[PDB]
Amino acid sequence: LSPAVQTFWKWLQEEGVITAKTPVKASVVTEGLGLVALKDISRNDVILQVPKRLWINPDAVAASEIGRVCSELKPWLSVILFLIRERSREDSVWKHYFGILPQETDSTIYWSEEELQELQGSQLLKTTVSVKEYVKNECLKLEQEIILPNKRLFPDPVTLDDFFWAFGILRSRAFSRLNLVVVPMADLINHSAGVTTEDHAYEVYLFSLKSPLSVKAGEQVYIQYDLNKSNAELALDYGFIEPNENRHAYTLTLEISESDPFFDDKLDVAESNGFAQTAYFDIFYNRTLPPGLLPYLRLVALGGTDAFLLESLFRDTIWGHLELSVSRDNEELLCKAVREACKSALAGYHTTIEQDRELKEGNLDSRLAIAVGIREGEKMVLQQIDGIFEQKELELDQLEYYQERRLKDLGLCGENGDILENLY
Ligand SMILES: C[S@@+](CC[C@H](N)C(=O)[O-])C[C@H]1O[C@@H](n2cnc3c(N)ncnc32)[C@H](O)[C@@H]1O
Repeated sequence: LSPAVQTFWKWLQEEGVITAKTPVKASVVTEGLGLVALKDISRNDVILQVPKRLWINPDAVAASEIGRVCSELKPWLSVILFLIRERSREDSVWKHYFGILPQETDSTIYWSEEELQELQGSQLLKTTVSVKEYVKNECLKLEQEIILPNKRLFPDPVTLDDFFWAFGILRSRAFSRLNLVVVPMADLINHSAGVTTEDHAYEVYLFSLKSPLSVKAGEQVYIQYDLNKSNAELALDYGFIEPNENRHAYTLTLEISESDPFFDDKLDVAESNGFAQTAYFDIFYNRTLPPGLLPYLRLVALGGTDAFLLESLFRDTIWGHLELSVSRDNEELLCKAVREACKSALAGYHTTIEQDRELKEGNLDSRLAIAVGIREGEKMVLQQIDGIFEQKELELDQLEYYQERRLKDLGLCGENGDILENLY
């Protein structure tokens, strides 16, 4: 199989973790290293368990030499350091484990500059940059506020690579369904679209991993890393994406600009209804628009004419009105805004959707494959969004705005009330 692997398997045997009782062995798979069943495994059948003596979470670090200095650092920042540190120490408990970890994955955080060019204009790139940058800054501070000031605790130098490595290890290996825990044995299980349950991680302590599917002997055991992540999200978190178009999403960022002459009132309406000065709306392919997006768009586009809706008089129905549409100029404005944003965004890519689809038809490198897939999907969402609002522009007169809704109760054709009035 492999040196480090064979050595790693041994290490788990003597640690009492794995035994000749476990129905699975390590194997080289297209997804790297994975867990191949040694015998017909059944649904919900536990395949392996690990002693909390082997975790690597905010509970292992704090109980370590650097626990004191990291006591004030965010949980992840704390674990990254612990990971890097334990990596160096040629005696650490995670010696053989670290020997197995990949130097890299296909997460966009490791992509070269050429590789990233393949994501030109893509939201995924904007996001990966932000995340890389932010992690960078955050990690430098830890070098000058904890790494250097404590040269006793952090011997060997800590390169920016070491950071991204550890950060990567967190994003693609840590289990969040329980925090951030790392489990040497259950770190090898891979992801599959075949698993549609997402009920595997569980501890009795002891981390117990149960196979959500019946895997016949020889086959690989899988799990569902997350039924809710977009492809953009899997691309950055792990090094892969799915062909499932239902994973393509594009998030829109709305906000009530402070320069808005009705900023104070608008923000008041937004917060009274669960929305901040800045709100993010994730838009998934083939899914209906997220609730609140339209009403918020209408709020953003409001305008002097319909500003009367911001008066204390409607501070109990204003949101309902926002949901039912304000006025034609309001709707026309917001549609114009969204449509221009889509066109502008779409124009930011360096390939046409046809080109991407043709590319997908050949053999693509894992990273190029991710870029192509991601960018095509984003374009599908950008175009679907734009299509939705294009239609809306056409139906711009089918909506019954505020003024109309207000007169839908005049009772012009009632009784000859004057008769009754002249009766006193
Ligand atoms: C939790 S680790 C899995 C263990 C990994 N296979 C190894 O060799 O150690 C997750 C990483 O494995 C790979 N992986 C897992 N599921 C995959 C899939 N369905 N397709 C491609 N790569 C996958 C990715 O690089 C991902 O970031």
